[PDB]
Amino acid sequence: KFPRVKNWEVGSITYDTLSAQAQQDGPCTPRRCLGSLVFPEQLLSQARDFINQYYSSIKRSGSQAHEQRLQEVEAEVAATGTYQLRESELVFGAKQAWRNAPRCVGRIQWGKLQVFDARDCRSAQEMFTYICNHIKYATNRGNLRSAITVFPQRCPGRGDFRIWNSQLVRYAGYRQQDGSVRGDPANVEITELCIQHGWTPGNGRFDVLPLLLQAPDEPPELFLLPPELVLEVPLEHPTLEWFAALGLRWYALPAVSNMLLEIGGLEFPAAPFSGWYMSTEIGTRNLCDPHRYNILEDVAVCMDLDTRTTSSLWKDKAAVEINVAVLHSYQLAKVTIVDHHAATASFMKHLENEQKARGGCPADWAWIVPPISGSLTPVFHQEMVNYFLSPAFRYQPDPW
Amino acid sequence: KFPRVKNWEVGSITYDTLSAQAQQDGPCTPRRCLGSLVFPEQLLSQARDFINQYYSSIKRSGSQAHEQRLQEVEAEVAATGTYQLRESELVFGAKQAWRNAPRCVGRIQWGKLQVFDARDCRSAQEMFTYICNHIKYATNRGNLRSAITVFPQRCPGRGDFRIWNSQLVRYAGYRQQDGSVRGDPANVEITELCIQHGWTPGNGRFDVLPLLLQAPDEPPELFLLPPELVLEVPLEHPTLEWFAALGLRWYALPAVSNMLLEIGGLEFPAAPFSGWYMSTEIGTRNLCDPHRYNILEDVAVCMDLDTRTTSSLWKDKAAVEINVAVLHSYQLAKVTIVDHHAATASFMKHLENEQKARGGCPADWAWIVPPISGSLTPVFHQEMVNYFLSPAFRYQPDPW
Ligand code: HEM
Ligand code: HEM
Ligand SMILES: O=[N+]([O-])c1cccc2c(Br)n[nH]c12
Ligand SMILES: O=[N+]([O-])c1cccc2c(Br)n[nH]c12
Ligand SMILES: O=[N+]([O-])c1cccc2c(Br)n[nH]c12
Ligand SMILES: O=[N+]([O-])c1cccc2c(Br)n[nH]c12
Ligand SMILES: [Zn+2]
Repeated sequence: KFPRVKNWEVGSITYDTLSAQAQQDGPCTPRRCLGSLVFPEQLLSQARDFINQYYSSIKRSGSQAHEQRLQEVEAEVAATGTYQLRESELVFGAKQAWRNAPRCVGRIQWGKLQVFDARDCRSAQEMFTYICNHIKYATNRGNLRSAITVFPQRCPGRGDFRIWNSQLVRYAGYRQQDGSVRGDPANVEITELCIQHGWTPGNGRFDVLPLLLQAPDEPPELFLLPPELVLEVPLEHPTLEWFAALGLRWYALPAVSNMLLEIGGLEFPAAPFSGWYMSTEIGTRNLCDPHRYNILEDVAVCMDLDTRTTSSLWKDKAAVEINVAVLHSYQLAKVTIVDHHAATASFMKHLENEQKARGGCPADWAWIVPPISGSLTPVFHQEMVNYFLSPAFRYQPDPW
Repeated sequence: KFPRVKNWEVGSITYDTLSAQAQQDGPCTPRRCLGSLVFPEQLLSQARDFINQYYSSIKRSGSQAHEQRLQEVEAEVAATGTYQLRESELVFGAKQAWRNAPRCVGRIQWGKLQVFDARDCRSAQEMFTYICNHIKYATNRGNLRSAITVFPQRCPGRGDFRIWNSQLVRYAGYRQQDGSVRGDPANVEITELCIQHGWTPGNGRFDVLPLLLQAPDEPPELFLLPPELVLEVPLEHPTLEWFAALGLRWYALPAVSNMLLEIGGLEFPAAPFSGWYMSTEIGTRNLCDPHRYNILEDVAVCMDLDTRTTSSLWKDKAAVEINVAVLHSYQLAKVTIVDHHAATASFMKHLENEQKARGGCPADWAWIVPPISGSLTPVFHQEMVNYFLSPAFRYQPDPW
């Protein structure tokens, strides 16, 4: 049967015919739903499917060129137990992987992704070079450009390339004596691993961490990111004069570097990607999450709000302002940034496009709906279907 | 094995063993997840499980009385195709149904539920008297008390007892010539059905609709709830003087009446229930949903906010204040009301209790997390498992 997807605001109805064609299986079963949980012959089966997707995307499916490519991949697998992608295929696969990310609300821009082929990378030093170049091209002095740099794939009889850091730009997390944490509590483990590997730690709340680059069958090397590459934005509020004084700030480039890029059976343990930040991710998750900076109560007290009772909605009021500050500070600094209203509205446009294009779109409601003002966005009143498609980006265990 | 549930704020882990006893299947499959979607041999099986549950609750499982009750239910079903519930079982079952509602965030009160057995009702006029006494009891002049009135179960040889209204108290929605709607847009269908059945409509924004009660195999009859029975609250803001002048208001008693009560294979098409309001439902959903009262833009303008650009976060700001107005207003009028922070905090408590009690708890993440400031609440960072347990409340097709 075809899942009926309804929008409860407008009453519109569509059918997801793309979900049937979904390969791998998820954690859900007819018995119980786990959708809220954060976490040889086979290879050939996936590769044949990917090649088909590619030739189908250039309207040449069933061609002699299509068959030649299919037979070529099989032969490679028989003689090596693996195979290699053509540039045009990688570029296509990278874009598809993003297009398929169920939790990403910025997919309307999936086709404009710039793919940098770094499969010829020889070492960590060269890896660091690729990363720096990526950061320069992506940051572009404020006018951000979405991009991904694909490093050499996972090959039999050797270790793979890996970026130990969860993101290319992260803030240190120094575990304090009294039990607290100076800086970002989410970066504690990686911060200590940087220290043990020979990094001289600071003592600020926003210290940019070094990159722990790992090459095949080799221990990770520390690499310091030149401050001139790491563009940052000082936070301030349009009417709250004292806000600037809080010394808060955040980086311009959101770059995930710990996810695995899977294309046609092939695995690329290292392939950092980046686009641009959605305000709420900085103002609501990063700055207000309890297990993170937790600056909510501090700002509320400074705003002179009644923090004694929950009924005053001081938390809600303080959060909104922190988010307004992020948006304000980024526009003033002329760094790309999009509020949750514009992001969700565009995603609704993406659904409509994907419905015409593929007859559906894998989406994860819990992730598409922003962490604040949920029902104020169109995506809240829009039913969604979550499923795994390939090519795709996947989570992977830490290299340590 | 059993599902591993995790809280990302604290880091705690648990295993939902209760899910493994799900008496029915859901919409999700390993291929895809549909969690965000809003919508004789079998009889004996469900009935027996229910009776087993009841005897386990009063620590008399396996006793003679237990074995006799089972033979009795089996005998009645063999002779009539159905069976009669003992008063004590009805009370127990009703509580389990609320206890099993995956979408209810106020289930910590499932134990304190008043049950009105009305299985001896014979007419629409008698159905009306029951409901009025229900309202008078639940409202309790402001200090609301949870309640549920159970009407005659579904019989094989006759129609069902139904309550056409989705709630015992709702505001009329009048379609205007200019395409607009005066009143609650969500109530247009039931509003027109009352008119079609002999009721002369009003012309206000908050007209309390008449009850459309239906007796077995008979056309529905109109019934007007005496004004003195419907406790309403005028909406005003603590500092925004102009808010009160908007003439906004909302009823005190939220009583779902269009759902079916399922107990031991027995169906109760009519069994209205009620508790008290969670501010967000009124302040965010009823008043701010684009397809509802849609007061947001007007409130923002009065707030002297800049609605020309989304980044100003005028939508979020106006929403927070509207929600503050609801809370302030109910407290002023001394009508029971709970904010999303106090509610979510009590739900986490309910989880801990259910873990020790039954070893788990069915929950729908999308419904538990409030429509605003989602991540500011504890339930957001709490993973959940959704499954169907019985006794339970289920959706059913409209009587017309
Ligand atoms: C155009 C700018 C973009 C915006 C505004 C955007 C926004 C978001 C948001 C709000 C989330 C959910 C929260 C989170 O997971 O941290 C997310 C997740 C995700 N996005 Fe996008 N994104 C953008 C570009 C990209 C690009 C270029 C890719 C891939 C090539 C991508 C891949 C993903 C993936 C894989 C996730 C889930 C992994 C994770 O938890 O971090 N995004 N994005
Ligand atoms: C004590 C006060 C209560 C509060 C604060 C509360 C709050 C909520 C909220 C916020 C929802 C989600 C909104 C919605 O689905 O419309 C909900 C849903 C639900 N509640 Fe509760 N609730 C309360 C009492 C009750 C009682 C007394 C029962 C049953 C005896 C109950 C049964 C349900 C059910 C079945 C749902 C799903 C409703 C639906 O289908 O829309 N609730 N509740
Ligand atoms: O903006 N965001 O919230 C966000 C979250 C997670 C990943 C990315 C990327 Br890549 N660009 N922006 C992101
Ligand atoms: O998923 N949805 O389409 C959807 C629409 C309207 C309300 C809700 C709630 Br509450 N959870 N999910 C919803
Ligand atoms: O308080 N609420 O938001 C709410 C929503 C939906 C149903 C009920 C009942 Br029954 N009591 N309170 C409710
Ligand atoms: O923590 N959680 O259980 C959880 C469930 C569903 C979505 C999210 C997001 Br986005 N952050 N945390 C989540
Ligand atoms: Zn599911």
